Amino acid sequence: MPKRIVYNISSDFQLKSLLGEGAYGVVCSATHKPTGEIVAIKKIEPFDKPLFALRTLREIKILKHFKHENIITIFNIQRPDSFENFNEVYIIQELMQTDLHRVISTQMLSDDHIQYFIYQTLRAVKVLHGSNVIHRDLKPSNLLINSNCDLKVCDFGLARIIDEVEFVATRWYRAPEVMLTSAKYSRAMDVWSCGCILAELFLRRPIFPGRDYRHQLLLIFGIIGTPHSDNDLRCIESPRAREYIKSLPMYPAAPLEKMFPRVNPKGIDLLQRMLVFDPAKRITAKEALEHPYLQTYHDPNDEPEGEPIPPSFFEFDHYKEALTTKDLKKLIWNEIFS
Amino acid sequence: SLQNRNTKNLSLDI
Ligand SMILES: Nc1ncnc2c1ncn2[C@@H]1O[C@H](COP(=O)(O)OP(=O)(O)O)[C@@H](O)[C@H]1O
Ligand SMILES: [Mg+2]
Repeated sequence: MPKRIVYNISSDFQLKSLLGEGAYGVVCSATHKPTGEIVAIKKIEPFDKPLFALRTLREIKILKHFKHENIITIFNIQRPDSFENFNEVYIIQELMQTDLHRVISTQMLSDDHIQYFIYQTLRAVKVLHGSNVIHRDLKPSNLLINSNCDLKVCDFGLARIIDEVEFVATRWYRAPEVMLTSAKYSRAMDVWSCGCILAELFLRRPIFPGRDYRHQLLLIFGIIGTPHSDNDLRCIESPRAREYIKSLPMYPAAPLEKMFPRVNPKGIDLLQRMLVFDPAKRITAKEALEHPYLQTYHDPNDEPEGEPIPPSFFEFDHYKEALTTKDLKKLIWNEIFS
Repeated sequence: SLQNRNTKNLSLDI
């Protein structure tokens, strides 16, 4: 473990291995000496820009809220010894052996494995959508996996509750409507991501590896087809976007069965139901669990629907004046000691 | 955990 990584946590803890390092979070495995339990500890420095604190607060409340086999389990949050000396948040959670990205890049999955992995992903998404929560950042590296093949979603900082400078979700998994029209968060965007994830499981590489906005759209449409009609161009309302779409080559829907010659026809079927342009026609998470491809694991009675979360659960996001770092520090402290 | 649903005992050597 890199000498540069420093965790201001109880000395009963002993860092083991560094599992993830990013500008937002740093994840290390660690042993809690007295119990011998090995856990995962995510460290976040949230007080340099409200933006970081906000993410942190959202990730925390979400984790504490759910108790689902497919959503990573939070054991606790390190308690600072003083408000004055509170500069990092340490989320202690269940240790997993890896993420799906690592699995795709080093393992040949049978069709069984894919069926099961995507099934769990969808199941997690259902409970989220049913509580009116959307992840917004679903991708293979945020799906944790154990050797028995259990899968759990992690990274809830970009989540939002549905209603009537920022961290951006990787574009290879962004739905075309988000990239175009001024998108009011929807359940369909997450399904689009799952769709990219399933495709990646079949392809063993990302299906839409765009280098930028333009290229990204050029790749997506090259697969699902260029939308032409106005009924088709409805969902999009911003003129420049209509115009941009019209200046694109007119691609037909690419024949997937010919793309994935050895992929299960049922898998491709489900795939095509997720990667659809019009978010309103895109299959829902529940529906997807009901699809024939997941028949081996589907069970209408063991697929939690969740319960609605109101918009004020993330109240701190809807203030006239933005909250200060101190206001946010309080809010996080409140979640840690509750 | 959802192991009770892993009807086929799927594994991964990690
Ligand atoms: N509970 C966990 N067990 C094992 N590895 C984890 C765990 N949580 C995160 N990781 C590892 O850390 C990486 C980043 O964690 P994530 O929670 O998505 O934070 P970030 O905001 O940095 O993306 C994951 O891709 C995964 O490899
Ligand atoms: Mg992440």
